[PDB]
Amino acid sequence: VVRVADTMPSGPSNSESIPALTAAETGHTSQVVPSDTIQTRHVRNFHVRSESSVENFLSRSACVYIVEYKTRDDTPDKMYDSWVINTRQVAQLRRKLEFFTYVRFDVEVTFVITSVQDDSTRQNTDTPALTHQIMYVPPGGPIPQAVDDYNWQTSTNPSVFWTEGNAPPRMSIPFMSVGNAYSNFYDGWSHFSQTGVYGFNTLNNMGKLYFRHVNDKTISPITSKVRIYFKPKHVKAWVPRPPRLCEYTHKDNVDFEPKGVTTSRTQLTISNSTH
Amino acid sequence: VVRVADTMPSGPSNSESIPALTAAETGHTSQVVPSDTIQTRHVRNFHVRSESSVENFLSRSACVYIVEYKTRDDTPDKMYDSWVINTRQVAQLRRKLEFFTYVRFDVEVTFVITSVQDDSTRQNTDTPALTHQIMYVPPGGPIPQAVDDYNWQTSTNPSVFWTEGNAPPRMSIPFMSVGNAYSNFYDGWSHFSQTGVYGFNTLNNMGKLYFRHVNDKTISPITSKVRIYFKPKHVKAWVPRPPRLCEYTHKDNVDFEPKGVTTSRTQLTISNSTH
Amino acid sequence: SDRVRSITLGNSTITTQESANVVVGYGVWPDYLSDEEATAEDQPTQPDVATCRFYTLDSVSWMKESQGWWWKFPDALRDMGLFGQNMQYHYLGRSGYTIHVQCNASKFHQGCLLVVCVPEAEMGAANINEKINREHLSNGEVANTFSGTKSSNTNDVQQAVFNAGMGVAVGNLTIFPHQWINLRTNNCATIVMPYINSVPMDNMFRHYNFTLMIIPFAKLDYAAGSSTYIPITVTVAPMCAEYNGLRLAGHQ
Amino acid sequence: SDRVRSITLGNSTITTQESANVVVGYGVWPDYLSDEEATAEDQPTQPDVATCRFYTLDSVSWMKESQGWWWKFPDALRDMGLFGQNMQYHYLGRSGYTIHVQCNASKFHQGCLLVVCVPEAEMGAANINEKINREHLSNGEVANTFSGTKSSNTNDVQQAVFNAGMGVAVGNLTIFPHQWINLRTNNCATIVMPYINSVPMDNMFRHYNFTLMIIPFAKLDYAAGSSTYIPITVTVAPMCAEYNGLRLAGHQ
Amino acid sequence: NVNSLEAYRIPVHSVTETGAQVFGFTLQPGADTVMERTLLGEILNYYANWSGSIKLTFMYCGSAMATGKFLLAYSPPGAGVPKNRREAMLGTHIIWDIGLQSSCVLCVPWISQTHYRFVSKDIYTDAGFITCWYQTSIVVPAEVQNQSVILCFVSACNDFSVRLLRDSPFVRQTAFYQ
Amino acid sequence: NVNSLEAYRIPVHSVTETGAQVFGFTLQPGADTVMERTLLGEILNYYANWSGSIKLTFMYCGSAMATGKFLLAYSPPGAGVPKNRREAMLGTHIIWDIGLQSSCVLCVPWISQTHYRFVSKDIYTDAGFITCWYQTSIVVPAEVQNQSVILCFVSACNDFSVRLLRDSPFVRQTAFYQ
Amino acid sequence: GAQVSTQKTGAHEIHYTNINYYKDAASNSANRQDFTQDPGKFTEPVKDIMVKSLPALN
Amino acid sequence: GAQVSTQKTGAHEIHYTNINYYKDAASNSANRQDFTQDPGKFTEPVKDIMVKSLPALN
Ligand SMILES: CCCCCCCCCCCCC/C=C/[C@H](O)[C@H](N)CO
Ligand SMILES: CCCCCCCCCCCCC/C=C/[C@H](O)[C@H](N)CO
Repeated sequence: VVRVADTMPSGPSNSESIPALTAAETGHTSQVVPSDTIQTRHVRNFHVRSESSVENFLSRSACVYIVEYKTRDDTPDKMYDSWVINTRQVAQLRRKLEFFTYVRFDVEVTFVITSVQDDSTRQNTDTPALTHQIMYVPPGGPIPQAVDDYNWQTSTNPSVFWTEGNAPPRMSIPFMSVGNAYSNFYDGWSHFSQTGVYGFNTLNNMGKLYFRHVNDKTISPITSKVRIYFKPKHVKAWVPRPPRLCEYTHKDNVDFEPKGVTTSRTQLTISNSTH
Repeated sequence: VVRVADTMPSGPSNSESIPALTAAETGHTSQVVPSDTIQTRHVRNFHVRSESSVENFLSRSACVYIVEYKTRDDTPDKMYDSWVINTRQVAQLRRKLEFFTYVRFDVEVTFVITSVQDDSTRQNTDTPALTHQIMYVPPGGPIPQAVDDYNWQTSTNPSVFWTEGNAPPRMSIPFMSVGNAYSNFYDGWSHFSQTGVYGFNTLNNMGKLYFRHVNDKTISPITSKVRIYFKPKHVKAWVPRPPRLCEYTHKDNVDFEPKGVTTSRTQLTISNSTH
Repeated sequence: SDRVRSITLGNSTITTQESANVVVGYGVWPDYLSDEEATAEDQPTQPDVATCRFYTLDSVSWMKESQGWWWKFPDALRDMGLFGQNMQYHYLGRSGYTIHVQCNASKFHQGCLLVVCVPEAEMGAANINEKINREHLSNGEVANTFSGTKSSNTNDVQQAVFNAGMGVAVGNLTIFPHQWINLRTNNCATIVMPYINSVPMDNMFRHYNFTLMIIPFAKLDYAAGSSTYIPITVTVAPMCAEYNGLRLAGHQ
Repeated sequence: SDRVRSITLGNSTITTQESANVVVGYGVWPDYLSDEEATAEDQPTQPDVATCRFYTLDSVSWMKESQGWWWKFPDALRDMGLFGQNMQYHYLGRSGYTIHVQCNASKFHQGCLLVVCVPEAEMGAANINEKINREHLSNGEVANTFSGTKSSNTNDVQQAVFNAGMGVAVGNLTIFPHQWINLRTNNCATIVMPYINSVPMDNMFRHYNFTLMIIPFAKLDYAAGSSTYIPITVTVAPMCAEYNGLRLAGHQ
Repeated sequence: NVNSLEAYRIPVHSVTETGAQVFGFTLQPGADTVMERTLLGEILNYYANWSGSIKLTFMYCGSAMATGKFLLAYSPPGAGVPKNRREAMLGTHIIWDIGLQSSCVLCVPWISQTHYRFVSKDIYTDAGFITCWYQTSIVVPAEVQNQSVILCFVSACNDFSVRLLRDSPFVRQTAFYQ
Repeated sequence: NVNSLEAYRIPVHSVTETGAQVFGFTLQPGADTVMERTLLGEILNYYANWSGSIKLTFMYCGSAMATGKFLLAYSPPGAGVPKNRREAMLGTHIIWDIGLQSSCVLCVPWISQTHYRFVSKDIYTDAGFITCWYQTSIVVPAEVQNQSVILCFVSACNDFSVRLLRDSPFVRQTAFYQ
Repeated sequence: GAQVSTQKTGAHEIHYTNINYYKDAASNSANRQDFTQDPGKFTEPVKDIMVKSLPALN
Repeated sequence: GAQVSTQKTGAHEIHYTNINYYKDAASNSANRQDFTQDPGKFTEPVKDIMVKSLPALN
């Protein structure tokens, strides 16, 4: 229970006190209250800065990527799909995270899996309930190269199984950084001779997910599309920075085209005219 | 709450103390701390040897065998399947268990059952939900020889029934050895005249599982494939031993082909060159 | 009055007479690394007089049509004495700073500078899918220059003042520790900057800790007889510098 | 027994197993300069981990006909890390030392070295009214060599073992802090050497503080099957090094 | 002027008579195009209701030998826009003298029917007009430039609030960021 | 040499001048091919992050009448590899004398940016170079063999840790074990 | 092992119950009741603070 | 019949609740909070122990 500050009453004044005259050249934001310039009354103010905290602002589930894979194909690479894990391919969650330079949060991951029967000649089937497998590979593990590969056993890797029609699968993930905060921006190189790649692509290194159908080759193609929802919780955030004006281009760099600073007015003084 | 050891500060030294000179010929590992050779500062170290304990290392569910059986066939032996119970047919759980010679643990068993409609002319059916039966036979019990055999009644034997679409079936199993620990290796014979079989195949004797479809002959073949996941919990482990270098060959012996000790370098001294 | 300020760090002293105040970071003054936040195990190196002292960078000339300048700062002090040598012989470095910028005029000149100290100023490229060479992000003590329009050079930063090379609004760039050099009241701008990074120590070549930016909002302007050449001189002093992991000289 | 000795200075450790003892100077252990004996007025620089550590010089081969070797020692550590860099950037230096010399053999080899640490070893010339070049008094970590007879080279030291390059009797050269490397009992020779000079601090390029000398009295000798190559390896560590008067790099 | 740094400079100079208008905008932190892309406009554009006072700080970036005066008026709505300095001095205003202290603060008071406005535009919660007028001209001596530049600032007071989360109207992507 | 027991023997002998390199490898317990299959390399290959110090013990397996000296240097990265004994003695080193006590311990100090490295190879967490040099030669008497053998050991100190489980990169099966 | 704390209610006119069920701290719910702040490091980030009535750059 | 114990949290900055529901000890959860050790039987496995500063084989 922390309220905002009340407005205290004031009266007429004539003295050498000057709250309105300041100097912003010291990098100092003036602490001028409205009871310093005009005559105000006493207002008991009951507003709470509640839904503006860093916890309430970021803790919302957000779609980060769409993953598509099928259940029977000629080519085996279209029967499973993978995704190198980053939060920088959807601009909403990325632009919400790029208010700060360093962040520290636990993650809550929820998958939403939907199935669509593809167009074929033999659509009149009776298919039992599909079961999907979502295997997480920590950085360095073995990579499956088919749906029938023996790396899908999950002897050590975390996994989750979902039968069609239930609630979405949900698990929590602790703070996984090797440093003390997830560096949203990294101004530096990868090699000590200042060559290689420039940006935050060196410090990503979070692992990658794998998706397949546990069932075998069916007699009709079905396209599965699973959506990943991240929810940052237990949040700490440091050293803020201005939001991005320009539209993004890629996931691995920060590059852009120059955009105008704001929308034009075509005049500079207001009037009671067509404004 | 048990931390690792801190690093204590040190200064310059000149005396007849020699912590770096030792003799490893006594089978003794030197207890040399970095504050005995070089000048170190005071570091309050907060690391915890938590996820390296024998409980946290082995308590992960691991696929041990794949069991395949159908729902209608010409031959009755392909409508049910059985498996003599051992942990030595998948190399990951076997190589994790072969760090120690004797182990003592409770087991947590989880079955993952998936069904695939086989290819036929009459695939356009409307099949109700399959129900599977997993019957465990303790060593010495009667053996079913058909899907319609009267040994499937489970009057004394443990069993589990699973309807399609639910969560995977899970049960716990206590420590079942007739000795005081599961002998991972047994250096000895079976007969007192030192003939018979050589190895751990004498002390396996754990029983065997049986799998069938509770439903009767359907009008379309469906191939069921159930995967067994063991989870060793409540773990005690004794007398460690080096991990295996060579690739395994069989389940019942320990035999191998000789493998090189490590990967070659083709030089012996490093340099700043193409290394 | 409080407009006179004097700073002594080592064997170098700055006396100013029309200063404003001193911005100290995010309230934190630079201090050494404690034993609770320490990661490495060996004894650090604390020179404290041969290192913590003011180094004077190159003076840059401010015409009526100048647009801005930037310096990367663990890297602009590469060849400045024993700070640069101790950077070259160690692996882990950790320091705070004190950035003092001189620019003088008369009571007949007008103009206004903005001195920002931007942590992790990861800059964009001129061409979108192109790699930036290291000679354009930093050049040592020689400043790089913003441009007024959309620059499209090869292997270069996108140099436009209304995006600051980073893709944001340049008016919103005052969230960082900043001062103004207003030519009717100011003469100088002192910024004390502590160590801000995600790790307790870091290598001082592979990483760029922050970026000083001097951008003139109100353009320089004068009459037909006043002095034309107006320099801008930047002086920096590391604070609480310590070093870890001694090995041979180089960076590769 | 007391034959095992261990020395830790910084991040470098020497463990020996057939040592003899440690000669410490003229009884004085190296310490910092007090405020009563101090002359300059500004703060010194005390690195103490990046400087005070063992540096390994070149190994020299000892045949049956070898005569001797010498190294000048504020100058043989010119290009040894941050000691050499802190020598190049400062004007006044002051340090003690610890000289450890390794030479090993078996129980079938015989011989005897004399490790002397000679302060102010002002050496003679080969030609009497001639100037000596600096490449012959010192060469850095590469050793100069005595000769058995009267050497008469150009611009060179008079290299005769029975005068040690200084004009005295070489048998009387044991007044300085010395040890012997006798190959039937010894393996190494540790000499702790404090700062000995007429002034409290001195420049470390224009002056030579002392001179290590290794002269074999009993010649190396072995049978027809023993190992021929026998190296001699010298390792030195500055102690209580501090520095004064920081300026630009150079020596002229 | 938005594709340069000139969009921040408010032109001001010596006038002919007196009493002209300098600049002007509407008090909409999050819908008005002037303070749309400001930091207060960004953070208020991630919200839907707002409440509390607003500081406006004006820094004069001219020469040390020049003087001048200005009238910084706030007018709550209900009437139209004040069309001269006589109609502007009937509202919440302040006379600012340019001297040693180089910046003034117009602290816009919270004057509202309800407790919260809307960040987007509607007729019901309209907030008013920020306007600026010449009190006296800019008198400058000889050999000094006449035209100078005012800079403007905005922030929130200690009684400020935001209530309802929504997505920003600025984020516009079409495909992914491969 | 891996298909024999000769892979453990470090050849060492009497040299011509001095100051040559004996052996060398990179400090990667779990990615370097030298200490890949060691017990520390196996247990670290069931993990993904590691932290703490490392002991290296060297046993001299020569004759009782032979003497010698060696320089056991550790060099943190940032520069390259030390190319002579002069560049190697600028790092963490120790001079080892061969006598009655037959084995020395080089205790590699934990010197790192972060708290944990990676077990697999990456450019960001590189750890350094273990190198070994001739201080003085091996002097041996007559009728004694000249070429001898050094054995090497590795273990962890009391401040050592591992964090993230994963599967070992060594297990490779194709079918079942019938 | 239960904890009782107040709910988010309005002014001028509660006590829910929470029990943690998992062995890790990363499974707990979000901490959506920390309403404290300190803008003394963003506003007023200077040495030799100003007294709001004095000319302050006097 | 409940038991309260601390959770696995980090340093420098809990109390879950567990109730056993089955009649056997083989149904209980894994004991993943025993962090103790003793390497005195693998390292230092000798008679007449060594004092780390003496030559020890003196
Ligand atoms: C199958 C069970 C495990 C599910 C694994 C899925 C996600 C694994 C990674 C957890 C979330 C990390 C996402 C990235 C966090 C930070 O936002 C980024 N480093 C950038 O800030
Ligand atoms: C149907 C309900 C009961 C399920 C029965 C399935 C498993 C029965 C055996 C329990 C697990 C024993 C597995 C072997 C344990 C040891 O690892 C091996 N002896 C080798 O170490």
